[PDB]
Amino acid sequence: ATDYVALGDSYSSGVGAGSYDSSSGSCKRSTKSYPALWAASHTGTRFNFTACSGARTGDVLAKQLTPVNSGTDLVSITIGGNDAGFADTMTTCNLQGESACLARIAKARAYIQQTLPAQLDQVYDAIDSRAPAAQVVVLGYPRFYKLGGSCAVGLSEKSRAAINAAADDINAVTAKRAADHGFAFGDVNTTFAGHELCSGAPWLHSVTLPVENSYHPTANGQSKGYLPVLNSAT
Repeated sequence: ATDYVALGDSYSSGVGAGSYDSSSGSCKRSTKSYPALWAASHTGTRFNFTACSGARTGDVLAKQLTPVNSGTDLVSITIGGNDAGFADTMTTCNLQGESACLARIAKARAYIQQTLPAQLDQVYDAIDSRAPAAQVVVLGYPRFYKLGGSCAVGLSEKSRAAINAAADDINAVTAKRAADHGFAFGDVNTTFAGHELCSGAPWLHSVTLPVENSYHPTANGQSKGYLPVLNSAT
């Protein structure tokens, strides 16, 4: 292949997919994450994996862009969820009930729609400058829930739908920002459809243990949800 930098948050590092690289520390970079799977299946990949659990756009700027340079051939990224406080939102939703959940989501969605686009530009501008020849793939987040059926979970239908809408919002904002820098956008709903929570075939962890894994892709989610989307953009 060649010089692949994989940036982003826990959906890119692979929190929830297991088999973590011990040196990544709290970044929780999984060898079963889509970037690690990509590198392991493309011969000769110089794989710079800087994605990190908990990362915001600011963390990408401060800690992750170091190996991004004129030599970079491929950049992947998921980022923006933590900026919008998704982890915090999910936690609140599963503890404080529907009203608090809906309020927290609304606040997150306001962030996504209003505040996030410029922060994405911050990151994408950096990629523009440092790695002008790199093919850049921005991957979205999956809608977390399949709606319409009975589902054995604590979040109400309303809460599920609201969280889905947040995903829809962030994916819309991100696809347009990505395209605005000439980056590819990888919509992971193309693969996660039929594999949301409540789908009967989840490729996401529900609210689970260890706590950090909740709402993140399973190993199957990384290998067949995220990775095929990266591969589709090559």
